[PDB]
Amino acid sequence: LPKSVDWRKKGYVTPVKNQKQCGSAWAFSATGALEGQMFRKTGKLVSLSEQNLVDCSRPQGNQGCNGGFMARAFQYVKENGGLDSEESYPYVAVDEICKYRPENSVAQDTGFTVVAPGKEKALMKAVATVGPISVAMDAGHSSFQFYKSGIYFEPDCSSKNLDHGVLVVGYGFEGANSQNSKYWLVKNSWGPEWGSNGYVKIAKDKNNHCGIATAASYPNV
Amino acid sequence: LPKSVDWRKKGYVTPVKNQKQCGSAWAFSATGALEGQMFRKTGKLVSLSEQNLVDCSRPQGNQGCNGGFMARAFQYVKENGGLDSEESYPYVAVDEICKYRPENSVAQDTGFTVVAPGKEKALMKAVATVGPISVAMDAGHSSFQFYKSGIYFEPDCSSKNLDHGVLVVGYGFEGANSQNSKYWLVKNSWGPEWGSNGYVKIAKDKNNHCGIATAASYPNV
Amino acid sequence: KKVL
Ligand SMILES: [Cl-]
Ligand SMILES: [Cl-]
Ligand SMILES: [N]
Ligand SMILES: [N]
Repeated sequence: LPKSVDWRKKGYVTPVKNQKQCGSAWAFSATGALEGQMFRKTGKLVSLSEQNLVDCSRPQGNQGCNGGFMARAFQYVKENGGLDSEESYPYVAVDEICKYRPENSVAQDTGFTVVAPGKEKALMKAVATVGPISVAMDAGHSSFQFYKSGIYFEPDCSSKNLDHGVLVVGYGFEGANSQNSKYWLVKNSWGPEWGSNGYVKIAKDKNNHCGIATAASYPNV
Repeated sequence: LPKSVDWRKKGYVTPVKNQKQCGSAWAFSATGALEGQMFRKTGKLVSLSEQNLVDCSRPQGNQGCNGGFMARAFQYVKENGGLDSEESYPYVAVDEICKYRPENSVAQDTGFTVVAPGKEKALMKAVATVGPISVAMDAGHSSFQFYKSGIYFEPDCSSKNLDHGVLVVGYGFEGANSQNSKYWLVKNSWGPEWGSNGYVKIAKDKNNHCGIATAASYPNV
Repeated sequence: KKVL
């Protein structure tokens, strides 16, 4: 596999978004992975509607601003026959009544694929060959809230109890040795002012740090 | 007009590029705008060759790595009958021999349209209705060089003596009021590492800050 | 050669 991957350089990734005061990270992680798979299929990068996921996927087990799961979001898209563009179904960061319209749909999926749980090498392979991957992580520490740069490593991180969905858009290493100081390239949904212009480097091959490879998945388009 | 626009979210904008040590920002601003108009016309996003412009547009008045202007680049593409792709005519950041190849052309224009000078509302209309717009600005400040986030505002900026070409990909506002804290969404050509993932928010409707609406134009495809 |  490549020693580095950055899907942002290949046109797979929309700008950093902001979930604001709504526990909808699962919807941002899901649209980010669906955006990259629809781009790979059509060559068109189109922002997808997290609000459509927040308002409409309760039947699939999601709970809007109260949390949810990326895989239930991909299930909703498959079950619903489509997902609207963010332009047509804007984000307001609150739970609202479903307003989905098929005419405004710009994406579809037939289900989703799960990366082998807990296997960072399986995740590296999926990131190198598929595109951006949806993942869950333990973001429940102040060191993550106040992260600014560098490789994030939190001693108290859990690989099992996860509370935040993000998007792995690549991986790499700092320094001149490709096996030294490795990291996962992660897109967050807390706006461009958080972290490193909205992104964070999480330590890689350090025993599934913060659970990055515990529950990884991507939509099948 | 819409309260906000962001053409990156509709597939019109290529990943951020880097001019390196060559005075070719005018060429990146021109390829940016033509990338957007070619996408509006055909549905296909194809990265365009800044090097083709640097090496071949001296007759039209450009000076390669020593400076140039976007309108002269669009004039070159019209007179030349085409422009090659980034892939086929790669960027090397030095003045080289013109190697334009018609068989590799992926874009054309019949000329260009100018935005009324100094009129930020005219520019708002162009961005909303056309796509990304080439603009010149005063980037001659350390506050710009080390810009990282927020709405950029520089007291020493000029609206008349401009020294850098960039691309307005949208506009927006901070907060709930769409009429305050307004900004222009600007794509730079100093690499994704510069600014906010290669982008900068410039103060909008604040007396044509930094000249963003002084010399704006877009190609006619 | 003005804009660089
Ligand atoms: Cl999930
Ligand atoms: Cl110009
Ligand atoms: N989250
Ligand atoms: N420039």
